Amino acid sequence: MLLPKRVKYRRQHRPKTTGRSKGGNYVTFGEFGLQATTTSWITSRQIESARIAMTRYMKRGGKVWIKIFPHTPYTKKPLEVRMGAGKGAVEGWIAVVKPGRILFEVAGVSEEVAREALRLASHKLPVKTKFVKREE
Amino acid sequence: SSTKNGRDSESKRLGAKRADGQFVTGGSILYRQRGTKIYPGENVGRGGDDTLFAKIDGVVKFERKGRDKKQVSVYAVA
Amino acid sequence: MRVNVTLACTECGDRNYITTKNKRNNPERVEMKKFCSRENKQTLHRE
RNA sequence: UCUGGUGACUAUAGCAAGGAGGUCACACCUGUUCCCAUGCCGAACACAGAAGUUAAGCUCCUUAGCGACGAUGGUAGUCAACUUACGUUCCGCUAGAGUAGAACGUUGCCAGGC
RNA sequence: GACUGGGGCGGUCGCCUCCUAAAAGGUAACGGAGGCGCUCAAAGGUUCCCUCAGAAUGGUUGGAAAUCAUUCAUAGAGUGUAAAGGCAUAAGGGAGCUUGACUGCGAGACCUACAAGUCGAGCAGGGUCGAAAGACGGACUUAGUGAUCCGGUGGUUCCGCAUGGAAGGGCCAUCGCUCAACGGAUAAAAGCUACCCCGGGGAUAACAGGCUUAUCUCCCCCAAGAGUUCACAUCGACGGGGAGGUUUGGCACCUCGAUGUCGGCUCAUCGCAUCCUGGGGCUGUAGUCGGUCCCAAGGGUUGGGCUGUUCGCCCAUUAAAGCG
RNA sequence: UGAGGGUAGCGGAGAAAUUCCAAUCGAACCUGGAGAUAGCUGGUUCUCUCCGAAAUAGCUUUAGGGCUAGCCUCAAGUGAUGAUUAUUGGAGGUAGAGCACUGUUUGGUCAGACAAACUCCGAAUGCCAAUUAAUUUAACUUGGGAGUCAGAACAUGGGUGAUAAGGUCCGUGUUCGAAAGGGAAACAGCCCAGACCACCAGCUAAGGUCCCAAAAU
Ligand SMILES: [Mg+2]
Ligand SMILES: [Mg+2]
Repeated sequence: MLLPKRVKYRRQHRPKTTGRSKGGNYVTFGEFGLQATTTSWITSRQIESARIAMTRYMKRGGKVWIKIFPHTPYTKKPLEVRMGAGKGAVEGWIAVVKPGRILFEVAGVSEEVAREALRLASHKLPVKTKFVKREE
Repeated sequence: SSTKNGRDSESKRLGAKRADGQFVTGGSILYRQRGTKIYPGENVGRGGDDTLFAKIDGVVKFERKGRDKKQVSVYAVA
Repeated sequence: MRVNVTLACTECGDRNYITTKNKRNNPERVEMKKFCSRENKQTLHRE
């Protein structure tokens, strides 16, 4: 469960989601990556589920680096309430991606093993990804 | 539930009152500010509450002097 | 306690200033001297 | 030009390692007889001055490692226009931040003695 | 008393600084986050000098942060009190003398519906520190507060109802407020109405229509695993994608000179996401029975006890006792 | 149960229900003060000509009301002070980008990331000016008379809600409000375009060319 220890403010505005990625476009540690091509929030439960899926098919014979972290919290009010009179408590934590940003990296495993190992994690993430190797 | 918030001070109109190049008179207010964002120069007097104003009547210039510091001068003949 | 007082000149009997003092830090009467109106001089002042 | 005072352009002047020099001067340095000085101390600020030395300071020179300065070219944005509902597209202006090349070991004013 | 995503209940009402505020000023919500209703006789004026946090090394080890010295520091401390802008020009840190925490003013401008608020060079009267030029009418800056009327106190070169005095009024100087609902109705104020009555409004609620789909009902993708081995007979974790518009809701657009509200009788009628019957495909289907999934709306779909019942639970059947 | 009588509206009577007192009783009926009062509803009668708004701010025992300011109108007076680009100067910290600071953060001082209340930096536009040139025709001052203080969709920067609503609350622009006409099958707000009246003439915009239905099977 990925969350920061302390944040300076608990209720923040919603992040902007149009354009193209600021930075973090290239594989820099590993050898094979998973860059998204559509913009969405990812809410830190769907990274616990796409990390373990990569871990099992690799037989723990390589390393896994996740390159995103949910910094921004998002709110919600309970069911059957009227509008206004405040702003709701923190439900969970989101992280914004934009098309180009590498999500996951692998290293220490073959190519034809890792290509069928990243497909088991893109079906638990909302965005449409593809399989990018290192800059040569 | 409730909110503990709201509750703001209204405003204090706080910026440049005259512009670079025009004839200001003998007591015109040239800047309102907190602290000294822009220093007093020559023929310009820094007032109390730091609102710098002109002394002799002439043109104004906003001119730079340091790395990150600025000053306001007033020159006589127009 | 901080209670405002009202000064008075001695050679001429007329109140002409106001101040505030702290009753703990100065229990005794304040004895400054300031400009007066009737004499154009600076005599004493005392509550 | 070459030394010192003294303001300006104000890291392209800086910071750090090396190397050279000294009656012309600036310093370093010895002193408490007094004006003057420590909330402890001639260390300092004063004050007296045959002598003692370039060692550090300041002064000159070179090496671009650090800081500062920085194009052209392209991208991100975006005022206007035209379709459009798509985490939009195409066309016309302007033009960033980062990054490469590079400039760079200061350019000058005025009185006083060489 | 008013605001109020109907009213009530809870909350809040004025001033100060930041953010949303869209690179000038301005700018809303029951949007996000903090303070204020004071304190200083030196923490004010002026003059002369000093520069900080921490880090690291050493020693009565007071962890090197009690105190003690050296380096390194670029502002990472401090500035009465919140936060923003600002400054080692110091606006920060220590000493001596000191009352400018002055009387009469004020060209100009900022700001603003009005009332108010803010900055002010310079000119005179008296002073203070400094050798002098000069600086000083409160505090590094902005919050620390409240119209009028009425009464109290000190002054006065002003009137004083025939004349002389007086009681009274006048101007100048100060005092009485959680009037805090803070531009303050009055010196003085709480409830009930289903016994209710007039003026209004779909400007504003309850029922139904409408938009939306978090909830609700079904449908699906990836697949770890349960099933002797065996992901897919069957079940489908952790996560992702939609359709329907029946539930509980959100918005207040239509109707307050009437849209008047639950279940069962009477009589219908339509949808397919099919309970029965008709035709197939897999099956962990031997045979009888079953389980799932696809095409299929032609007809059919019981009689009672208990509840106002919606759901529901039970009794006897039946080919079946379908959901909207 | 008949007959004759008594109690009267701040009042009578009540085996008690706000029950009855001339078809009406949480306080009867009739004339008078009285044409009570109403910030709330309905209504308000002849014709042409010119200009033509607002639904916002501040305070309110205020929130569907009022007063001043804003926007329109008629008359007087000063008389280029109004607008638009071009060149020029300057104030300021958004979008973007970057971690030098304040917090966040993954893998071994090095590599990478995040930010409404972070900034070594920082546009495009906007804003204030010069009294400089070019095209245009407004603008301030004093006085007479009202209106308005319920705004709506669409586009584009953001808040709140669920990157929900034809939701609600602010900034800038347009149309409806107060606007007919052609188009979108029908449809105040979308796209083209502003009707002085007449004509059985002409060229075009948005959109269209088989037929209904004008124009290319
Ligand atoms: Mg004035
Ligand atoms: Mg005024």
